[PDB]
Amino acid sequence: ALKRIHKELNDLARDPPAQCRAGPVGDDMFHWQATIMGPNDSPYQGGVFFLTIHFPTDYPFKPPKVAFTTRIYHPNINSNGSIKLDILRSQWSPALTISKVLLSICSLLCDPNPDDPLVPEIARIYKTDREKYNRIAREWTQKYAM
Amino acid sequence: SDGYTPEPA
Amino acid sequence: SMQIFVKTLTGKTITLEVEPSDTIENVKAKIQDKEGIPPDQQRLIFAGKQLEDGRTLSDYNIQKESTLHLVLRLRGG
Amino acid sequence: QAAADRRTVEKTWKLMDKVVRLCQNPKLQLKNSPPYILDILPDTYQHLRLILSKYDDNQKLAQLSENEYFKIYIDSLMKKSKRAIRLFKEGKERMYEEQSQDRRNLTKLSLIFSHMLAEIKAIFPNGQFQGDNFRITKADAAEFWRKFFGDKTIVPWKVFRQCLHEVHQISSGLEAMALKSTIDLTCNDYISVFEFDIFTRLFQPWGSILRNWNFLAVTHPGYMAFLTYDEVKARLQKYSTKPGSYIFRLSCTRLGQWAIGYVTGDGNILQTIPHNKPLFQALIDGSREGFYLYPDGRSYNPDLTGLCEPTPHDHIKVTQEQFELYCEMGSTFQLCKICAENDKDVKIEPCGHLMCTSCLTAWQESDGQGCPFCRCEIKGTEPIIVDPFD
Ligand SMILES: [Ca+2]
Ligand SMILES: [Zn+2]
Ligand SMILES: [Zn+2]
Repeated sequence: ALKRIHKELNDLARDPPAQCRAGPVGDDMFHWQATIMGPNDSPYQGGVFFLTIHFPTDYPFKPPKVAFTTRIYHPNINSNGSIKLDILRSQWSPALTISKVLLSICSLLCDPNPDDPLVPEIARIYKTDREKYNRIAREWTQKYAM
Repeated sequence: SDGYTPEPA
Repeated sequence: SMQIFVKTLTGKTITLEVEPSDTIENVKAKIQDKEGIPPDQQRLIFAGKQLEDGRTLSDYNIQKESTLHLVLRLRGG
Repeated sequence: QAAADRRTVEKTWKLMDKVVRLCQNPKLQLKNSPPYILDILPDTYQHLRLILSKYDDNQKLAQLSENEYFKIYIDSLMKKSKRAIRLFKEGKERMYEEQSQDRRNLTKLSLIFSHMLAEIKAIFPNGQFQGDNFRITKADAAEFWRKFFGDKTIVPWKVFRQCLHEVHQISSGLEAMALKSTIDLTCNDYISVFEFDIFTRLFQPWGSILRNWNFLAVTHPGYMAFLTYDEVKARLQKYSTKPGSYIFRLSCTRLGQWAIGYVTGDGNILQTIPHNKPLFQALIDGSREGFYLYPDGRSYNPDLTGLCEPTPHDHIKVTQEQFELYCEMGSTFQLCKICAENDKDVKIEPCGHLMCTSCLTAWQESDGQGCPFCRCEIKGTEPIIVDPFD
């Protein structure tokens, strides 16, 4: 795992992504912290969202363990910061680097799945009253992520 | 199970 | 007529000859021809957002030498 | 031959439901193992319903009914169903004796139905026709099909025989008939691109395919034609007293792959699949470690050593263009981009993507599936050597 994680870290330094940033916490290469910028023209714009990342010992053959530490209003992300997303479990692929995973998570923000939700209450609002969903997501973005 | 076991080694 | 770039799965950058009228489907078909990944496994990302199949590069304001980011097909749950 | 309109398809639904009724007779006491007729036919019905649902309007249905593969499929399904019904009628109370010839014929029919279901799912994935986009696993076999048949999904045996003979000589009419029974899995006198894929996976490398097939299937007493998991266990039961007794055959649930059944020390029957690994090497290693010693209980075990010179892994030459590209990234083309440690030494088929064997093995060992880069099914691999541009 180490050689793989080091190359990811080196590639990030060489070619820094714009939508996200990630790096190790101290000396532990298996514990990273990341930020994702809230996409423009969305209820999350202006927002900066932090995530905690743990690479398992058998990375990259098992997915990184990724969770938000910033609060975010979303059908597939709960108040624990837990993210229910298929590439983080059954649809994982060894080819996915942490940067691609973070971009993937970012694209999930404006493409939720309300039909199979982690947070039913938020899903219901999303499907029935979108203006309200947008309103509350903005309020949370202003309050917790800025 | 499918009834298939690992290759004998 | 113009060119754009795509950041493939392994971080490799490829160049695509396109034009503003091209649909995202067309772009994914061009990516398939170079990288050998089927369109339905492609998820293209620009400005933190997924690009959907029916729209065009023009509809997303993608201009000359913009960089699209390729990840794998995903679904929230 | 007849146009497969909605009426013709529904007629097959009736015949199939009758076969299912006949097989739901308690006296048969069918085992719930693949191939299981009581799974296969209702699942075949469901997939045909799915296909009809995707071809909804009049124009699409007329298009569907004129699809060459689909016309043949529907006609075969009709014939095999009537054959099954005929089997019970003339078979009478013999259907209730497992050992009878009539039951063996039902087991054969079940295998055929199972092979047909797997075929229609590959050709009509999600009920939409993709026969002209099917991807043959082995590159050289893929090229043969494209040269002679283009993007056809299915061809008459006689046509297929002629084209194959042009590249790989068929020695006699008798060899041609034996070859037909091996490749014609659905038993309809046609060769589909799906059957061609299975045959060429099983008997690779393509360069000596007919030689491989002769050594593995024709002259090898271990080879069992159209046997099921249960039939293998039953057949080998005669040799429980002789450990090392082994037979092999086409796997029913993993088409294109071999299943080897053997008698262990002491006395139990086990079946294994060398996943996408050449059978020749598996039989060689199995014999060396004293596992596969007596093919079909026979005293002499054939030596397959060097009966397959590996046409040495075709080198891939890192172009100057690529070198400069991976250089601008502080990396190399040759490097495996999964582990970032070893170099690429395996090519995944049919997608063609490259990685190292260690990572591929690790991926599949961790219950991972499909190519890491494109998610396409890993139907085969080829060892390769990437020559550094440096
Ligand atoms: Ca056939
Ligand atoms: Zn590797
Ligand atoms: Zn691939």
